[PDB]
Amino acid sequence: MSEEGPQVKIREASKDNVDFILSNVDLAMANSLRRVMIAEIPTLAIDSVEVETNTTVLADEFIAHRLGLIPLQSMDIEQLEYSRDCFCEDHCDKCSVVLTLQAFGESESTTNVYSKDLVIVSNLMGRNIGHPIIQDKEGNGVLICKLRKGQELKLTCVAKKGIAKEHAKWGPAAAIEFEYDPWNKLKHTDYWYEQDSAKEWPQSKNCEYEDPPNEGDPFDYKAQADTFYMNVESVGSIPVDQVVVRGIDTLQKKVASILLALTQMDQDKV
Amino acid sequence: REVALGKTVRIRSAGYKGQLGIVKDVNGDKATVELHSKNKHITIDKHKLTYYNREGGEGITYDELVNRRGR
Amino acid sequence: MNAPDRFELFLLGEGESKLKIDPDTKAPNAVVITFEKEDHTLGNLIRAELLNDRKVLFAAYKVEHPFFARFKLRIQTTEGYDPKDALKNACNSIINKLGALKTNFETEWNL
Amino acid sequence: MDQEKKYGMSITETFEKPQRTNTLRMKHGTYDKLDDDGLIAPGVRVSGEDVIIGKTTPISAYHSKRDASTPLRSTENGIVDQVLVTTNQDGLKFVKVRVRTTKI
Amino acid sequence: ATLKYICAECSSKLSLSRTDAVRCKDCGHRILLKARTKRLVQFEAR
Amino acid sequence: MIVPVRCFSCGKVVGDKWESYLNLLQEDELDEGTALSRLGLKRYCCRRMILTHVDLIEKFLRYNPL
Ligand SMILES: [Zn+2]
Ligand SMILES: [Zn+2]
Ligand SMILES: [Zn+2]
Repeated sequence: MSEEGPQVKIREASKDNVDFILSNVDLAMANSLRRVMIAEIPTLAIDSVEVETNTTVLADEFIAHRLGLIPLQSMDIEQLEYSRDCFCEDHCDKCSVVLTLQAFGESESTTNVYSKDLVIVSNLMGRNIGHPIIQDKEGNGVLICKLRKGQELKLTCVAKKGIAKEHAKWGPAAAIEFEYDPWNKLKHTDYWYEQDSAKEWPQSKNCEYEDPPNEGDPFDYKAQADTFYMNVESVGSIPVDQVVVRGIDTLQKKVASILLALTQMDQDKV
Repeated sequence: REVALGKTVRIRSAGYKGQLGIVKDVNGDKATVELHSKNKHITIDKHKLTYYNREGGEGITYDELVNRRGR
Repeated sequence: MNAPDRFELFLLGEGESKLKIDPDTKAPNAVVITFEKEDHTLGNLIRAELLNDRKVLFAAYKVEHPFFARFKLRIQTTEGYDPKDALKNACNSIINKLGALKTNFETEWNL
Repeated sequence: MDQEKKYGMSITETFEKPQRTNTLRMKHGTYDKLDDDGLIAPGVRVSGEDVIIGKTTPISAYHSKRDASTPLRSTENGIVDQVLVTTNQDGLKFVKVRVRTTKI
Repeated sequence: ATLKYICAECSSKLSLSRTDAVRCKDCGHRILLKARTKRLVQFEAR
Repeated sequence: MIVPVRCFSCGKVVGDKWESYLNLLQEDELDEGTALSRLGLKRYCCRRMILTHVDLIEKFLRYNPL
C-alpha cells in the first residue's frame, strides 16, 4: 500500500517460480518490465576458457560452450565491476572469478564430469558469487562431459559480468508467462471459431481469478488493459523476487540515465 | 624489423579485453591482430596490447623495445 | 565474417551521444529526438507516458532498421510548452511509478 | 595432404622449415607456426594463407632448394586438431593434417 | 620434433629426428601423430 | 552427442535431468510422459529437449583412447 501506483498480489511463491497479479498499471510498463527482466539483468558466467590438456572425445569449442552455458551464483553481482570499465590488463580479483576444472579417468567404467567439480581458486573477498548452482537431489549438478579410463581433462575458466542482451548465457530467467484480459472484453483479438468460439477455444486458468464472465451488455469502448497475470521463472543464479526487484531497478536506472543525459545536454546547450 | 611480429599477445581494454591473438601485420601505430576463438581480424594500437611468450608465461607492456626478445 | 560485435548494440561508441535533438520544421513546436542503444524498451514506455499527458498533441516513435539499435522519438506539444519539459515530466512520472511498484512488490513478498 | 615425392635419384623433396637464405620464389605466407619438421603442432590457431606444411624441392647462384609449401585456403580458418605422419608404399614420407572449425 | 610423436594404439611418447624412420619401438606401427602444442590455447564461451 | 545444458527455446537448465530421466525409465518403469512430468518439465519446449535426444557420446567412448 504505497500511493496510487501499480499494485501487486502474489498468488503462489516458490524457490524457482513466483506468481503475481499486476494492477493499476499500463500495458507498456508491464511489457518493458518483462523485457528488462528477460534481457537486462546482469549476471555472472564463464567467458574465457584456457585449455591445457583435452584428451576426451569432445572438441574444445564444445566444452567451452558447455561451460559457458553453466549457471553460476550471482547474488552479490553488484559488487563486481565490468571488465571493460576495470583498470586491469586481463582480469583481476575485483572484476572476475577464476575457476579450475580437473578430471581424470581412474575406474574402468565411464567417469562423468559434473559442474560440482569446478573449484574456485580466486579470492572472493567475502562476496557470494562464483559458486555453481546445483538444484538436484543427488547434488551432482550439470553434466559437462563423459570420459573413460586414460582420458584426462584440465582447463581454467574465467567468469565475468554480463547481460543477456550480449549473449543468452547471461540470462537469469527461463520463461515468463504474460497474460491479460482472459475474456475477450477488450476485443483485442478475433477468434477462429469453426462452429462456436466458446467450445473450440479452451478457457484460460486465469478466468476464475477475478474477471467475471461477460454478459449481453453493450461493448465498452472506454475500457483499457490494467490487470496483468505474470509468472516469472528463474534459472537459479538469482532468486525470483530478486529477479523482479533487479528488473525494476534496471528500468529505473535506464530512465534516470536518460534524464541525466537530457539535463547534461541542456546544461551544455546553455 | 618490427619486434611486434609473430608474437602471441593479449588485448587489454576496449571491447576485446582478455582475448588472445597473434600479431600479423604492423602499419605505423596500428597493428593487425587475429583472434583465437573468433574468426576475424581487428586493428588496434600497438602500444595498447600486452605481449606474452610463445610457450607461455608472464606478460609485459610495450617496453620490449629495450629487450628485443619474447616473454 | 561481417558479423557485428554483440556489445555494439548496447554500448555507446566513441564520438557518439546518447541523446540528439533536432527541431522539426514540418509542424510548430515539434522536435525529433534520436536515441542510441535502445530497442523499443524505453521507446514504448516514453511514448505511452507522453500520450498520457494532456498538453502533448503528438507522440510517436519508430525503429528505422533492426540492424542498428536506435529509435527516433517525435514530440509535438501545445503552444507555450517545451517538449523537453514534457519529456522530463514523463520520465519523473515513470520513476515514481517504478519506485511505488518496487515498494509494493517488496511489501507483498515480505509476507 | 602432401607427399615426399622423388624425382630421379637425388632430386627428392624434404620436410623442413624454409629459410630466406637459400629459398627462391617462395610464398609470402607466415612460417612462424611451422616447426623444425615442417608441420604445425595440433592446437595452434591458423587463418588466411598461413603455411601448414613446409616442403622444399632441390633445384638441380646458390638457391639450390625451391619451396613447395601448400598454404591454407583463403576463406578457411580454424584450429588444427590432428596431424598424421606416416610412410607411403614405396617408402617416402606421408603427411596429413586436419583443421577444425565451428560454423554458427 | 622431440616428444612430439604419439604412436597409434600405443600412446607412447617416442621422439623422432631428421634421420629416424617413421615407426614405433613397441608395436612397429607405421602411423604416428603429433602430440600437441605447448602454446596458449584459449577459447571464449560466447 | 551429450545432453544440451539449456533448453533452446526458453532457457531452462536441463543438465542434471538426463541421469534422473534414465533412472526413472529403468527403475520405476514409467512412461516417457510421466517421467517428464515428474522431472518438472511442463512446457513441451523443454520436453522435446530430452525426449528426442541421442546419446552418441557412448559410441565415441567405445573406441580405445590414447
Ligand atoms: Zn579488473
Ligand atoms: Zn606402437
Ligand atoms: Zn524450455
